[PDB]
Amino acid sequence: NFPTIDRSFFAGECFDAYRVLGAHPCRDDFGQEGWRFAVWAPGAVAVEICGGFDGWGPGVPMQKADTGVWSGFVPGLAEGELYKYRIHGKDGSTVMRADPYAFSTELRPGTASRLARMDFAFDDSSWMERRDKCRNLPLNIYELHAGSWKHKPNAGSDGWYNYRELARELIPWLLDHRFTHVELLPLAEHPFDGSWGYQTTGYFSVTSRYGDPADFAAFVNACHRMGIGVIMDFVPVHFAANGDALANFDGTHLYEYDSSEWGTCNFNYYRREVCSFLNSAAALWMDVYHCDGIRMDAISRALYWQGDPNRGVNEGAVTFLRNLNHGLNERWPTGIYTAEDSTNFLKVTAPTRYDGIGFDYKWDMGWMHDTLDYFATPFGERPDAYHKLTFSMQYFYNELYLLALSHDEVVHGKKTIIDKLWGTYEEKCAQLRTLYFYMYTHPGKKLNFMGNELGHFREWDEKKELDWGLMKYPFHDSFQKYFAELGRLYATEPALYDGEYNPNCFEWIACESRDEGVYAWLRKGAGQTILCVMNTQNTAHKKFPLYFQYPCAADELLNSEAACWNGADRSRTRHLHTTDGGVYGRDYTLSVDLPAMGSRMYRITPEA
Ligand SMILES: OC[C@H]1O[C@H](O[C@H]2[C@H](O)[C@@H](O)[C@@H](O[C@H]3[C@H](O)[C@@H](O)[C@@H](O[C@H]4[C@H](O)[C@@H](O)[C@@H](O[C@H]5[C@H](O)[C@@H](O)[C@@H](O[C@H]6[C@H](O)[C@@H](O)[C@@H](O)O[C@@H]6CO)O[C@@H]5CO)O[C@@H]4CO)O[C@@H]3CO)O[C@@H]2CO)[C@H](O)[C@@H](O)[C@@H]1O
Ligand SMILES: OC[C@H]1O[C@H](O[C@H]2[C@H](O)[C@@H](O)[C@@H](O[C@H]3[C@H](O)[C@@H](O)[C@@H](O[C@H]4[C@H](O)[C@@H](O)[C@@H](O[C@H]5[C@H](O)[C@@H](O)[C@@H](O[C@H]6[C@H](O)[C@@H](O)[C@@H](O)O[C@@H]6CO)O[C@@H]5CO)O[C@@H]4CO)O[C@@H]3CO)O[C@@H]2CO)[C@H](O)[C@@H](O)[C@@H]1O
Repeated sequence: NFPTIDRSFFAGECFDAYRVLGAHPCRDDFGQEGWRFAVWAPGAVAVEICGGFDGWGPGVPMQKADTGVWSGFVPGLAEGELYKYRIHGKDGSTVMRADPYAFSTELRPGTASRLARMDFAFDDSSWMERRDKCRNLPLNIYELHAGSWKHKPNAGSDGWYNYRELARELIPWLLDHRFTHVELLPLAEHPFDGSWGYQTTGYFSVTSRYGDPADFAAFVNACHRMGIGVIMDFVPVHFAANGDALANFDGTHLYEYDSSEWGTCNFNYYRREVCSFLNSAAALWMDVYHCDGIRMDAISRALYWQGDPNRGVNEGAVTFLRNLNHGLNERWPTGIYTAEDSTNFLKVTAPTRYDGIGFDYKWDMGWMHDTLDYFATPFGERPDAYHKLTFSMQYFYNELYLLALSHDEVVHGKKTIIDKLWGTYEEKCAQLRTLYFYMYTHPGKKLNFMGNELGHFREWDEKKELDWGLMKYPFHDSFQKYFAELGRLYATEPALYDGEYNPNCFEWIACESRDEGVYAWLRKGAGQTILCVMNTQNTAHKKFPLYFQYPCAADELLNSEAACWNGADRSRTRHLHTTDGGVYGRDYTLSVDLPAMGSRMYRITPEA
């Protein structure tokens, strides 16, 4: 007696299809220990369970239910044994395939599925009870590729850390830099290291590059024990086009549309069982591996036909994503669900009830493009481009925006963040401190790809670890300490982390200083006040006036050009007070010395 798929599978409403489909340990009706197998292949005329158990011969015939789910049992197989399905397709094709619901796969280039128990010891119930979407908490995400952060000494695909070893090396770095979460590039199994995980073959198969399912579970458990969250990158728009993975699965276009980019195939959201596959693949990370959220790649290529709103909204994709976010929130309401959509056509982070797509956060792609465009601009041209930086706050409250400098910006000849900036080595270093000052003191949660905190010069290559040797240079060593201090201020100051999405918590102080290239604003989270001021010109400003409506003290919290961070400023004054007189409506002046390319943060204490 084989378990039946829940009817919700055929409704596109199943989030636990992996409890039935795939390979599972069980006893047959005669009490014999073995493994049951189930695969959805409704157009297939025959399917065999194949593996080492009969030396990769004819294998075990599966029985087809009128549901199109094939089932079979093999007695006595051990955890770790290899298997595949031989699928006799509607079109007369015969293809040996990885289990699409495999929980483990041999190391690429092998695709054989491995028998795996998915019963993991977690001791993170405390972490799970405390868990939050972080609307009014620090959310400071370290985006990481698991194969190219750090390699094992004296070895780099022989020199990969196991998930357990990676957790041991990574967690202290995250804690030291006040990162709250690691966002992993997709760990679903994939054949090509250089896809970075974005060309997926094994949606349920945590990649064997870095070890076994229990090793990844141990990674997540370790993060949770130390107060670190884990966000999984997820690829629901398209799958790798490999002929023996998901394409033409039953000898018909089953997972893909019955008729565009890369070596990938687009998922058919009008196929209910495909919606259940993707629901279940997202849920796997939350359920089996206790992940704290999902970042969904390339959502604009799902939302719009050919990724172009002018070609029309894909209403099937919109309903799929609304239903996916609904089901993830029903099961894991304190999970964090994110995407991006540079078209700004649909309301990505509005509740589905108000015709939104129901994501928690949206990457602010406009902020990233406009900010980097600005700091790439020659100093002489910045007065004309002044409002390139103020523009972000005109649309900021339209979505729940997350300020992201991701892996996509530091590859393919685009240059690393520091290498994008205009000027001399010294000017690039000074502006990099001010750029991240701006990122951490602009409202919205934060994401940074590994290497941003080192001031990396070399573009990301997944074949190489980060240039850890950069820390032998004062600039890079002091920079990663400065990055940690931004994290500490962000994590500890309610002005910065509380009420980020409340327009009453942000106020411009200097937003017309075009000639000077000076910007100043208040962050006013939780009734506390922090003044943020940055000079983006290559000349200092003496006693730059900032106009206040009330008299106040200002105590320096951060100086981006301090000796501490290899900066050029030696100023000693950290305590300022307003003078009486200013401009119409703002009768008080706080006068601040601004080093060339430098930023300062002040705690504001109003007079009573
Ligand atoms: O002060 C505390 C400090 O003490 C120690 O640092 C000392 C350090 O050990 C010692 O060597 C010296 O540092 C000197 C250095 O020796 C000089 O050569 C000079 O370095 C500058 C260099 O000449 C410039 O070319 C420039 O280097 C850039 C490159 O231009 C970039 O392309 C990039 O190259 C790296 C590349 O991206 C990577 O892929 C990889 O191939 O490695 C390349 C570099 O090896 O980055 C570098 C670095 O930004 O700028 C250099 C200045 O930063 O000047 C150095 C400083 O005087 O003296 C140090 C002070 O005593 C200790 O090791 C530190 O941890 C500690 O913080
Ligand atoms: O209380 C009621 C009151 O409210 C409003 O005014 C207030 C305003 O909302 C508030 O932001 C603040 O204003 C500050 C401002 O935020 C500061 O940044 C600062 O602005 C002065 C700036 O530092 C100076 O450089 C100077 O700006 C220059 C530019 O630097 C030049 O590039 C040039 O730009 C022109 C450009 O060349 C042209 O191509 C074209 O683009 O147009 C530009 C002209 O704007 O010239 C300008 C102007 O010389 O002067 C800036 C001030 O104008 O200081 C501000 C305070 O003075 O406080 C305001 C007062 O409460 C509302 O507008 C008022 O009517 C109302 O009374």
